[PDB]
Amino acid sequence: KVFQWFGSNESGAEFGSQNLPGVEGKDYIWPDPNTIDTLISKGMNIFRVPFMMERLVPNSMTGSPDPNYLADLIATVNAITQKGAYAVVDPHNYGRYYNSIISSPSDFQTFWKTVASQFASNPLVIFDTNNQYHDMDQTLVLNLNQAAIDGIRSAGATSQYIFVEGNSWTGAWTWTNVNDNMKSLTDPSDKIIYEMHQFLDSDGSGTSATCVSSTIGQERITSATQWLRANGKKGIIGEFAGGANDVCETAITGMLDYMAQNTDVWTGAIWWAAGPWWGDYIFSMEPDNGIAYQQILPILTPYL
Ligand SMILES: OC[C@H]1O[C@@H](O[C@H]2[C@H](O)[C@@H](O)[C@H](O[C@H]3[C@H](O)[C@@H](O)[C@H](O[C@H]4[C@H](O)[C@@H](O)[C@H](O[C@H]5[C@H](O)[C@@H](O)[C@H](O)O[C@@H]5CO)O[C@@H]4CO)O[C@@H]3CO)O[C@@H]2CO)[C@H](O)[C@@H](O)[C@@H]1O
Repeated sequence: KVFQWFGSNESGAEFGSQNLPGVEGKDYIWPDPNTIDTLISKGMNIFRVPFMMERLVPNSMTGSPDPNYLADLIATVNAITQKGAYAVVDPHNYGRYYNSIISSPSDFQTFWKTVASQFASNPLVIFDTNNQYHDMDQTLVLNLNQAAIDGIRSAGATSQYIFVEGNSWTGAWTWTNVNDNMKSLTDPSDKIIYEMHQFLDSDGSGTSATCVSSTIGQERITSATQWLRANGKKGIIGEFAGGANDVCETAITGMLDYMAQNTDVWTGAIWWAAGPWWGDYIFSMEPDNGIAYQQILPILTPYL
């Protein structure tokens, strides 16, 4: 394979986020192991699983898990790792809990000890401290990532990689402008990976199928690449997408071709997104009829 990791997000458990706790099968749904198997057979080896902190550990993040939501997270993780692929456990929470900024590193560390304890023996689990920190204090983002690492390792989960995320929605293109302080994170296992996201539409929000230009992806990750190299760090693109059109196709392959010549720092890339409730979503990687599964996956072949 070209990269250490190449795969897809498996979205759904974080859906309908305005309904807390919400109802499984009505507001949210978990990934389908059968279609995960199909993506595994195509050569993908990493699957990132968004979920809501409030659904896994309700009311207070220092409390006990919700049995039913945890049982389905466990089932999803095991469905991925039993085959030999990596499962990224992603509290898809934007640095916020019940829509308030998480300002207690100690509370966050307890949450992460609770979560890591469920997976501590599984070396194919990857812990992702939180999805897309944004519009919050830059020192707090550093300290939350460090508290997560401390909680994870305190649970005896020492074999696993930890994906840390930065401010500005962990964007690659904005990384050096705001996230330099993230270089000081420490891990006794030395398995920190800096997870950045990069979309290709004009404002980088990943909501339009139109890409700025055929080179916009490779352009948007060059300064992040040099930041990783200058600081002796490793990175991954944890979310990326583009529409099913010629300009985006070229932007996607140009970005991945650049990463492929910079694997001293880039460990790989994760598409946004697959999952069973995307329907006609412009970026759906869900077999067998998602638009990206049909029209984008053929151009990802050389990286599988
Ligand atoms: O039996 C069917 C069942 O359906 C229930 O209703 C479903 C409905 O069928 C679905 O269409 C709907 O799906 C929406 C989700 O609720 C919503 O959470 C999801 O949000 C997406 C968003 O569309 C997408 O843009 C977003 O990308 C953000 C990422 O999170 C960022 O990381 C990245 O930067 O890019 C974008 C930036 O915006 O992701 C979120 C998900 O994280 O959109 C779905 C529509 O595409 O779900 C309904 C349930 O909530 C019905 O209620 C039941 O009765 C019925 O049984």
